[PDB]
Amino acid sequence: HEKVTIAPLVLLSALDHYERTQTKENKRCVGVILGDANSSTIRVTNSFALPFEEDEKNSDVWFLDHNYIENMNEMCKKINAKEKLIGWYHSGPKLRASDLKINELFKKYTQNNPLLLIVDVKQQGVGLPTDAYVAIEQEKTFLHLPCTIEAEEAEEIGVEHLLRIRLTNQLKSLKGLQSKLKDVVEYLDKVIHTILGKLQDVFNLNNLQKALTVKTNDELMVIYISNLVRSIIAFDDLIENKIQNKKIQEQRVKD
Amino acid sequence: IISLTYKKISLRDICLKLNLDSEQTVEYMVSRAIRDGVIEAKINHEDGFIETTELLNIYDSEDPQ
Repeated sequence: HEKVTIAPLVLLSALDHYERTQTKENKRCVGVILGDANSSTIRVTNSFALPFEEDEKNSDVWFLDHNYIENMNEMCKKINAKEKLIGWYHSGPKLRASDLKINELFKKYTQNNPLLLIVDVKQQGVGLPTDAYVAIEQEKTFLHLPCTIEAEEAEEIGVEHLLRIRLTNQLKSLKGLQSKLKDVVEYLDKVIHTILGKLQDVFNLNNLQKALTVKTNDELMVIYISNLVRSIIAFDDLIENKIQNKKIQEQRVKD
Repeated sequence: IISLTYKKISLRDICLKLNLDSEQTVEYMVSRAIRDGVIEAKINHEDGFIETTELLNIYDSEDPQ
């Protein structure tokens, strides 16, 4: 499928709009993103912040000002003519029921499929909390795409100024397992469909990995064979340094 | 040495090469070394020969690791 790539300028901007706005009482901060969604890799080069207010007890009441949409368009076209509105982002990982109503507001302004961006301001997860969903025909479903970081000298350089393998992956696997454990327990309390369909396919596709263990060790010893000649070459580097240091000792005594 | 030659060898033919006494003496000596994993074979009395239980093919095992 497609891919989502976001520069750290957009990631840091969405995370800094929570403290500046001083949003409290468990509310959300909605903002718009700019970029080019026409290619297979969506690149977000710009982001903004718009005022958003929605009632917690009533999900049928929402308000969004359209002046900021027309004001930022006239502002960007006078600066960067290659940037258009590809969608919008939210302030939290948890999805609400208003995602379908907000999608109808930008469908007239956006000339392509609206991109749903999800950014966690709390950063209570592991790895990259930022999520990217794509709304397509289901009524409507949200297809998620992997989010990456843009590699360029216009962004990552400023990151290096501010700031300055499997062990991390195993901790990420525990996060995915705990999500399925709580989903099954909470499902039984509400009773006594798409999740159960894909759950039985995981078990049948690590008890099954033991059948290939006979053929697994075939390429495992090759690593040790590659490491055997790897360690032998390491002696030629250390012994040559000993011979080099031995010649330095003779130069200091004769001096 | 004679076990590593042929996988299937007769019992009486062993006493002919080494000039042993009888078949009862060689019967104990073959089963004595397999305790420490030396010969690694089995003696078939009904068949009449001593078959070697070593098929090699350790490339599929974890022992060289």
